[PDB]
Amino acid sequence: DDDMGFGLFD
Amino acid sequence: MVSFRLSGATSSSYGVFISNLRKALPNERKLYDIPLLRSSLPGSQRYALIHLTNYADETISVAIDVTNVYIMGYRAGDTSYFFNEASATEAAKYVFKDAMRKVTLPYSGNYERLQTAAGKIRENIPLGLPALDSAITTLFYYNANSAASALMVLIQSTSEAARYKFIEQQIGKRVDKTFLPSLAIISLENSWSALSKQIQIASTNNGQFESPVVLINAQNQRVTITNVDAGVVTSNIALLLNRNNMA
Repeated sequence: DDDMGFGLFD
Repeated sequence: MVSFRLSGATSSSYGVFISNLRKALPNERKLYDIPLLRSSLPGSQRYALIHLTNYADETISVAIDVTNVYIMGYRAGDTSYFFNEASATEAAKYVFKDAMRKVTLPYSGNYERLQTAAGKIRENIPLGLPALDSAITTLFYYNANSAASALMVLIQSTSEAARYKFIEQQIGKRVDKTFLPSLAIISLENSWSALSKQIQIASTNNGQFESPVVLINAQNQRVTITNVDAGVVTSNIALLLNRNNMA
């Protein structure tokens, strides 16, 4: 959780 | 059945809202633990009402097609407002029938038309729980000059949030302020039909996509999704549009 969305795409 | 009150809304109460919306959608089955929606239902079973209540206690009822969570139209007091498209003309045979006044919105439910009508791209429309509250208010009084923008807020805070955990969390975290949605959010909205289709295919193709889906991540990078180990499959998408929802 952030706004960096790390690991929620590719 | 599903209702949400903006008065006193928290990140949590918003999550409860979006889990209830998800839960109110029938599914065929799940794939990779992601509910796969029905392609088709009889008209009598195809529509559900979501009720949203602004700080002023004014309520709009929003009709969605439960096979795809597309918003068909909304009702405010004695007036129904339906998108100018065949899907909504059909819904208007089943929902909001005692509405004394029936309006056809001057656009389809499609972001390109909504953006043209708003004179605004989504990347410049604020989101957040207070944004949702102004949307409700705007739509309760039907400002025809502010309605298209407010339909894009509404769409993203229900339909889109329901479809993607990232969208949900990002909106619901803005409890007392608003934010401008990233290209990441937009990408996810644009790509829902294709990603969904690819995950379906992957299910009988050993987890491989047949066709890459290009997303924009939160760093604005173009990233290529080709399989079910992508974060968007395992930790974001929460509903699959059925490939047979249209011919």
